[PDB]
Amino acid sequence: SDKTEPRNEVYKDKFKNQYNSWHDTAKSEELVDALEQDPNMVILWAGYAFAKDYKAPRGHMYAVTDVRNTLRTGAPKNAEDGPLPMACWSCKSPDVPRLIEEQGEDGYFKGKWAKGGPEVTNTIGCSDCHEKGSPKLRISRPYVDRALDAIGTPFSKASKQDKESMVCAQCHVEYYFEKKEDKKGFVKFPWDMGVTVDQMEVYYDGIEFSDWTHALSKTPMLKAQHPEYETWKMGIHGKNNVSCVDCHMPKVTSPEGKKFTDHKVGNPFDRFEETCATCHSQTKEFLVGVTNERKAKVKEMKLKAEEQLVKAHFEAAKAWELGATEAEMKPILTDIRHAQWRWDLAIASHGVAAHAPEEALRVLGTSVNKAADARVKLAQLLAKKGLTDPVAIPDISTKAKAQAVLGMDMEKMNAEKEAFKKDMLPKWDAEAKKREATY
Amino acid sequence: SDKTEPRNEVYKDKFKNQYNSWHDTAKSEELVDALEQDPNMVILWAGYAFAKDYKAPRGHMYAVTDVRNTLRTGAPKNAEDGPLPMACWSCKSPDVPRLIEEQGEDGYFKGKWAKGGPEVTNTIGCSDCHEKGSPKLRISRPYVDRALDAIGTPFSKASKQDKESMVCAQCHVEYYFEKKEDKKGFVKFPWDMGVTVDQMEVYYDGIEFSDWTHALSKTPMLKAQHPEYETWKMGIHGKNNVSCVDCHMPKVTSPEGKKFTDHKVGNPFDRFEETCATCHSQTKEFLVGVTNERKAKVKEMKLKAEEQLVKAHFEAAKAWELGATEAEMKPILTDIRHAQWRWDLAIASHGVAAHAPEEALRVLGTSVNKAADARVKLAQLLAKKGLTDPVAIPDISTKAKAQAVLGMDMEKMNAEKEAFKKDMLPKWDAEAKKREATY
Ligand code: HEC
Ligand code: HEC
Ligand code: HEC
Ligand code: HEC
Ligand code: HEC
Ligand code: HEC
Ligand code: HEC
Ligand code: HEC
Ligand code: HEC
Ligand code: HEC
Ligand SMILES: [Ca+2]
Ligand SMILES: [Ca+2]
Repeated sequence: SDKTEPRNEVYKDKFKNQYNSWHDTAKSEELVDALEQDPNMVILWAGYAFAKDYKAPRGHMYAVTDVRNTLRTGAPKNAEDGPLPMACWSCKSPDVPRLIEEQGEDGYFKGKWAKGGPEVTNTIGCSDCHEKGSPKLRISRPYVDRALDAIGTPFSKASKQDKESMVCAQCHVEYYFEKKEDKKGFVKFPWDMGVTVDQMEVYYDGIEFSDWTHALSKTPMLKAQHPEYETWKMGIHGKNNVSCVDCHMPKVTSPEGKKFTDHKVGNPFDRFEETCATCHSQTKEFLVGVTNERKAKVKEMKLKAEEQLVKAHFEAAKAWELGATEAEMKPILTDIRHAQWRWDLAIASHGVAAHAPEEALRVLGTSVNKAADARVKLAQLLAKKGLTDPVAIPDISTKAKAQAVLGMDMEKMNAEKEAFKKDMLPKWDAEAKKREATY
Repeated sequence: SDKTEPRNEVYKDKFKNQYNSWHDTAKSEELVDALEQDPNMVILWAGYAFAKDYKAPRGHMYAVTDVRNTLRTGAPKNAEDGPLPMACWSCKSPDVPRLIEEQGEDGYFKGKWAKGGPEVTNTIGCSDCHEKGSPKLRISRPYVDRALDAIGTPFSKASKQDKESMVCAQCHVEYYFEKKEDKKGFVKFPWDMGVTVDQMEVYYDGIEFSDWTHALSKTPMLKAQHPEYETWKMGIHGKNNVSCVDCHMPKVTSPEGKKFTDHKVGNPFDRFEETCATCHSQTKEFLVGVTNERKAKVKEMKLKAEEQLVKAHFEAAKAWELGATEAEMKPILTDIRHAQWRWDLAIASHGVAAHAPEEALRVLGTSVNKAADARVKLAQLLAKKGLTDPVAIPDISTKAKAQAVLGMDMEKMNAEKEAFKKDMLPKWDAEAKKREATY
């Protein structure tokens, strides 16, 4: 393109060190089946693509295999097969700013996932955060800019230290999918109101948005996704503009002598003597062991906010199954909507504990003061509908008992996924070999 | 007798720095009626001491003025009288070690409150932290050094920072008088498990202790009384050995030029240098935004905890009035005791917004999660009992409107105290100067 290059090896030389640390984002390769880890989420996302494959994020060289080989996109056969629209790339490849340059936005967006599938082939790449070649940094998706001009802080008109955290937040944020036909599958950041879990919840609620309808309690359920920049602005780090780069891209020196920026983006503790060493008088073993303590006072309340949530869908699933009305089930599924939305947001980023854990726990607190306002109103209605006992909760100890409790054909899913893994995928990588070897 | 000195005023001249600062705790008379400002404590401390009178904690020259006055203490007619016992003078004056060091603890706590009326007069001061004349921090109390010996850190160990925060730890702690016949009336701190909210729970339980049986929900209630050390131990500076002295007793520089520790104990922002300045490099008002944002996240979740509890107490007098057996209301009532305990600890130290906020929020979170399990249990139960429309809560909007909901004659509580504040108090102040003549 005029503006965007996606072939990531053109810069292996002429940016020698900065390239090979960007390859060290293949130094973190581990499927973390967080559906087998916390099988109480199979049951809370009861009726979404998440009941099928949630994983902790791994390296940055895997953004393209993973967005393919996750059970959340199935075995498509045609260029509209597959449930999820195109825009499920967006945050995986410089083959996204490339194709927003070449067809406006709309030409990228409208269309199912696999249609543009043989066109995204590079992993997360250089011209994503940077200009073409140039050492400068750009925003290479136009919604991200449109989204800043809603919170207050335009890219070019905001300090270098501001920008340090930005280009991290073209991707790592929370997003819906614009339901109008003129925006048929755009990405868009729900900031507009603000970014407290309270301000977002009030936004979506104006536009009665639903990512799905809870296939257990029939609640208009919201799905929080990677709220990184959005929680980072609440932690006393980001209260003083500790950049996203200041920790996850630590400006190191070469064996030889000159300073670059390490482009491996892993755990800032792999480069402690380099990241959080530089702004502190502490030791590691002290600071790491204190982050592993926050990483568990967030863990415990994450669970005793789910146990009231499972115990509520089923305390609502019964409420349906005695025939309650819409009129009756209104302000219950209002509460369950909110109570689970707060639970998702507070811990939909795997580092709210590191980044802003004070706000983690207040959110998780109001995700229970709501679930309460539900399970009270769900048992008072189970009374005036003739139940006075409490509802049972079947064996959801494994992922495979909780997945199978939903009548899911998790076999026909796996069957076709590693079928299409070894059937279409050879083509997408080959048909793109064709064109993208001609520049 | 030898090691104490009740008049800290006898050293006014060898230390005018250490005494004219010490004396400025009296430049602090903001008395806020924390029941005029939350009628939902009234209901939560229903049938207990602080149903009558809770106040702000003002400066130290008032503790023997405040504890002579807080309607909790009541109106003894002689000194075989009084609602409360000895161990209330424990933390309110220097006359206190002068009593254990004349006869021992047996001889102290075995008594009524107004038994030792005109024996404790001089308000808080020197020999409560010091060796008579010596500018050194001894532990004036013995129940302290026995609890400190039960957490593995007696006073001898104590790197000079540990020490520093231990002499605040004799009075700024969570305490219970003991019930058992042989250690009867003695103060005891519940650290045997111990320091944390969860660790004082296993203790206060396994041993079957109960500050009072609630008058609405007929719960065996628990009081949580101003724990600073324990919350402070969990806060970030706690984990960095940043003694209570740094923030509240900075080293203010003399008018002559000396550099003496400030003995006016109060605010770290009525001294933003010497305090926060020696560590954190931001403006006085940036670091004041935080501790207030952090203060009113707790205020939101604290109130959204009393939110449930106040309901669940009335949700329990009905289920009693609708006639329940003891055997029904059993686990429902232990949850209540577990809710309004974790809540009360989370928010008893008039500034845990500042010390560990993250821990008050997790603790405040567990409260609402534990009140939540109770109300469903109360919901199903009141349902089998002919109640299905939700339990109604009456106007409890002011102190004096909620105080008169629990039936309380504040005139025959104010009248009996406007005589005790007029008669039997300059009658103690009389024999004060008499017993203080023999010095
Ligand atoms: C040693 C363990 C401490 C004791 C005992 C107390 N604190 Fe603190 N302190 C600090 C701040 C920033 C505040 C904010 C005051 C407010 O806005 O309410 C406080 C306040 C208190 C209070 C309440 C104040 C009042 O009643 O007006 C009490 C009872 C109290 N402190 C006791 C700062 C710090 C600090 C700096 C890191 C430390 C180590 C402590 N406080 C520790 C103690
Ligand atoms: C810019 C807003 C970012 C982004 C996009 C991320 N961070 Fe952080 N983070 C820091 C530390 C010490 C951890 C602990 C890691 C662990 O315990 O495993 C994290 C956590 C993350 C993760 C999860 C790691 C993983 O493998 O998933 C991610 C994806 C992440 N962060 C992205 C340190 C900091 C930090 C200091 C508190 C700041 C500021 C940032 N990171 C900023 C960002
Ligand atoms: C930018 C706004 C993104 C869009 C649009 C989509 N994803 Fe993403 N993805 C993004 C981030 C910041 C991360 C890592 C953080 C995390 O908490 O996971 C990911 C990761 C994934 C993964 C791997 C983990 C997993 O869930 O298995 C998958 C499979 C994935 N993303 C799929 C996916 C789909 C189906 C999308 C369309 C809804 C999609 N992503 C959009 C950033 C962004
Ligand atoms: C987004 C996740 C990035 C990817 C992928 C790559 N880089 Fe990058 N790089 C990124 C940022 C936000 C910065 C900070 C620059 C600054 O000083 O503000 C950098 C650093 C650079 C620079 C300039 C400064 C430096 O430290 O070297 C250049 C010229 C650079 N990186 C080049 C580069 C190339 C060629 C990459 C593909 C191999 C690459 N980076 C990966 C963000 C991201
Ligand atoms: C869109 C191209 C992204 C941009 C720009 C940034 N990140 Fe991201 N990241 C993205 C995805 C889709 C994933 C999923 C990983 C997977 O394969 O499932 C990730 C992952 C991370 C991780 C985890 C890395 C690890 O070793 O586990 C981190 C720490 C991370 N991302 C941080 C991060 C930072 C700090 C960024 C600004 C430089 C950044 N990312 C940009 C997508 C995208
Ligand atoms: C300079 C750019 C910093 C780096 C690198 C890290 N932190 Fe930090 N931290 C910084 C500031 C300005 C503050 C505010 C306190 C102050 O002294 O002004 C902090 C505060 C913390 C906290 C407490 C609050 C929280 O968000 O949990 C922690 C736990 C903390 N810092 C830890 C930490 C660690 C382990 C780091 C390396 C990964 C780290 N910080 C980086 C500035 C900077
Ligand atoms: C028991 C003898 C105490 C010891 C030891 C310390 N304090 Fe105290 N403090 C005590 C009482 C009974 C009160 C309230 C008095 C009243 O009239 O209501 C206080 C008050 C404070 C305050 C608030 C003072 C103000 O100006 O508002 C603070 C900030 C405080 N206490 C802190 C503190 C510290 C850090 C101590 C150890 C150095 C300490 N106190 C000792 C009782 C006792
Ligand atoms: C030392 C372990 C104490 C004992 C025993 C008692 N209290 Fe005290 N009190 C103490 C502190 C550290 C504070 C400040 C925190 C707060 O919540 O205010 C207080 C506060 C008071 C006050 C001021 C207003 C009020 O809280 O009602 C009074 C009047 C008071 N305390 C009196 C009092 C009584 C009657 C006690 C026996 C039940 C008692 N205190 C116990 C420290 C300690
Ligand atoms: C506990 C609440 C205290 C009471 C009561 C009094 N002071 Fe104190 N003293 C206190 C602290 C925290 C320290 C710090 C020791 C250090 O190393 O900094 C001290 C020390 C002193 C000193 C030493 C001089 C100095 O370094 O400031 C003196 C002369 C002293 N204390 C005298 C003193 C007097 C006369 C008091 C009654 C008017 C008094 N102290 C009360 C804490 C406490
Ligand atoms: C040196 C003795 C300190 C004084 C005086 C104060 N603080 Fe502190 N602070 C100190 C340390 C060693 C740390 C750990 C992280 C770091 O590397 O600096 C902190 C951290 C904070 C935090 C964040 C965590 C929290 O408990 O909320 C805040 C908000 C903070 N510091 C502010 C603060 C204020 C307002 C102070 C005056 C009362 C203050 N600190 C005193 C060290 C020291
Ligand atoms: Ca969304
Ligand atoms: Ca108690």
